[PDB]
Amino acid sequence: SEVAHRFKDLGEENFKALVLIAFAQYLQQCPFEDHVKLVNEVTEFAKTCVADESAENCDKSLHTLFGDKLCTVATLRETYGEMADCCAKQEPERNECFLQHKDDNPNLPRLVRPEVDVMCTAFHDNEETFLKKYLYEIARRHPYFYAPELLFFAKRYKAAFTECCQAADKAACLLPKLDELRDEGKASSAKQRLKCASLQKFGERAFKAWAVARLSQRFPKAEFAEVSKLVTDLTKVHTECCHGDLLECADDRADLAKYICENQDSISSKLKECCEKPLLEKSHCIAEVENDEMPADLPSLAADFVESKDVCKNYAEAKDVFLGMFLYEYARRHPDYSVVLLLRLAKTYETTLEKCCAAADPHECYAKVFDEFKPLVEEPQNLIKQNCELFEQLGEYKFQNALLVRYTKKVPQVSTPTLVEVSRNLGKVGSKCCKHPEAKRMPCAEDYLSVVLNQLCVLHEKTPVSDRVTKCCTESLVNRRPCFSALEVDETYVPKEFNAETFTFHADICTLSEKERQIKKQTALVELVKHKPKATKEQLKAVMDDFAAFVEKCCKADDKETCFAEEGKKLVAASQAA
Ligand SMILES: CC(=O)C[C@H](c1ccccc1)c1c(O)c2ccccc2oc1=O
Repeated sequence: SEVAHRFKDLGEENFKALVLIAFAQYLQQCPFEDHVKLVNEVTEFAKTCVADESAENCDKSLHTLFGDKLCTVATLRETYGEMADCCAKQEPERNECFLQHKDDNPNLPRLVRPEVDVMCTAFHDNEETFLKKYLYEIARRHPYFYAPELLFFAKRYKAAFTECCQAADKAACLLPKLDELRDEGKASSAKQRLKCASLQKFGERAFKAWAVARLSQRFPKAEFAEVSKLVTDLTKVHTECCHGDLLECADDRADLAKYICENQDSISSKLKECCEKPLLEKSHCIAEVENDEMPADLPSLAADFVESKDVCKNYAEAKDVFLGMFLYEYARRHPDYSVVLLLRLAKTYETTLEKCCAAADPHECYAKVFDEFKPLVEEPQNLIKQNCELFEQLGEYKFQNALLVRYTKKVPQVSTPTLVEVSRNLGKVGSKCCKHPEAKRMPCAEDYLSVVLNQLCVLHEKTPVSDRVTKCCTESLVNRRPCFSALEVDETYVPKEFNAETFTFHADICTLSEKERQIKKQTALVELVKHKPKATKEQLKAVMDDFAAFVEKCCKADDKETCFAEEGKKLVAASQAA
């Protein structure tokens, strides 16, 4: 029995949480209640298997069990139409079906939060149910959220209320901590969505390389044979978490933190503090630990990678191991490089050895390889230096607008919402990274952009409308950012034709938070650029200034919300004029 296996390892609490998440991530639409029922029915069953390891079907594979359980409600196509099909499938892939149907942008209602007075009550009254609801609301909106980590956020979420509800001003003590979590969780999910994408779209060889480079930077003192160990395991964890095998993901994940702490001295010296706390906190700590200092006297790469005359031979013997080693070596001594840049170099090298080793005199051929790294390394550096200057002058809002205009001209087919979400995120890179010394900027900035661009890539893949986005996304993982930077403006895009409804501002917007207004302002700027691609950043500006005037105005006018209706068609007349 497997269900028993995992139960003993995780225990009741976690076993129950992980299975809730899994269910929530599979049927994002179904109501809180139903999941709980199934989770319980499933948990009880487990409790019998522990005793009699051959009872009913305790001999099966988690999936069969998990799958049939969901299929007791999925067959209701009136609720989940395209799902009933999944249930009519077999064992080899009734699962794939489900995986293939997760929605990255669920049509789930915004999640507003009641006054602090209610939350505390509800929290205090019933706790487990309070935290279950949390997990359910997150896991269903983030179908790829790194499960094991979600538990960490939960324990954290719990302590927020547990302490704030006993304050002198709950609202003051909670709100903040809750805000700080909302963000961190959105960050964490993105980082993970990229991981799953790599594995799923590009294969594990690609995920491995990413890991080798990243880990080699974090643990410069670690040895190639050690890192590989770590990378091999790590991959498996994530391979599981992303395929939806949450339990084993959580198990293996723990075993890895166990290992890493045991062999502390062999890996990093900043692991101490991490290995002195609760599992959940230990794991989350290791994953976010600062790179170790760089080993003192280190040979030059050129030594064994360009000058040696046995290069091509070694390449032939174990090309995978060889390149792995090159990456590990170049990474460990370059924490100032973004993981994708390292990966870009690594690919440039491989490509070179390929053409070069089949030459009349390899050495002569691959002797100037580092000469090609120069361009690759400066490209991001300049990009960053540039974009941080602009950011520093315009401020975050203005900077986002800039990127809003810029991207919409790039890929005009893309849906306004996505363009808005993505450009907003892209601009957050300014505040996030620009305040860093060049030494930490590039890793900060360019890796952050691979995460953001991956949203656009996944969001897009749902309803593909621009081959340009498709090309850039599917072509090469490591090169996406460069690929998009390359794009200027779509010369084939046929401008849109105004729609009364699209540019009619009402008073309803006068109740929304400040943020939700800039957003309404931005969603406007996008629709403009789509109607006037060849327009300039000059015209656009003056206009944005105008729309600001409209809101500040009507939102302070006493007429029925009619201004917005009559003046709404009035501004439309002015706009078309420009
Ligand atoms: C978001 C992260 O940086 C997690 C990190 C990682 C690093 C490279 C590729 C994938 C993930 C990470 C883990 O996911 C992990 C899981 C179990 C035990 C130890 C771990 O350590 C870690 O650094």
